[PDB]
Amino acid sequence: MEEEEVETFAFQAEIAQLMSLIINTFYSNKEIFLRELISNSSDALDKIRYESLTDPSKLDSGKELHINLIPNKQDRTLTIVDTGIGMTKADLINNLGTIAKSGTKAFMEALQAGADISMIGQFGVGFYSAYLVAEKVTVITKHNDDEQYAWESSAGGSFTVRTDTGEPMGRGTKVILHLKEDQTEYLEERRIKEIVKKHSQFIGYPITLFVEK
Ligand SMILES: Cc1cc(C)c2cc1C(=O)NCCCNC(=O)CCSc1cc-2nc(N)n1
Repeated sequence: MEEEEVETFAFQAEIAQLMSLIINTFYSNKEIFLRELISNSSDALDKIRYESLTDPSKLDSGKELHINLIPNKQDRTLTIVDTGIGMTKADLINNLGTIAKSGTKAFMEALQAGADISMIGQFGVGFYSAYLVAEKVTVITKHNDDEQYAWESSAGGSFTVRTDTGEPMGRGTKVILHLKEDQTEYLEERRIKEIVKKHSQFIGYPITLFVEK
């Protein structure tokens, strides 16, 4: 019998409250979740690109800088993969739930005052827009300085971190969105193309879309 170690964490209370606002409030422009995730991937790709200017050995783990979009109707998942800088275990725990960075409180309060969801990325909490369309999010990441980890949350105030048992990545991050039953439009080629063309036209890395037969 295989034994796997899991670490469970509570979201920092303001992040939990922001997540509750995103999950329990209707917002009309939900499609921006994809812009936010592609933006995070592009930022991660910039970090490894700029670091590689003085240290080419940082690309030993992979020299291609790109993004893949993978919908899967059977699993009801939309996956965004990049070959960006990735996150170490510390980065993952620090940035994906235990610390409310400046932006979290300001945006949470802006949403409580009736603001739209559109500017979420400006407040540095764009990742959490995944919860407009997903009931569960899994983040797989690999940084040069560490092992491959899997973060996962179905909201409800908690998340888990474990060393990943899935397919290997040389370096980068994979965000797997387990879509809500009424948000399956985001598995459609036409809808994904619409959103990429509307919101991510100027992304400086190539995006490959895998279209299901
Ligand atoms: C909340 C959050 C969630 C994810 C999944 C990423 C970044 C952040 C974030 O706001 N980090 C704030 C810190 C700045 N971002 C980084 O340093 C990138 C680490 S790699 C990376 C990180 C993320 N997503 C991808 N695709 N690659």
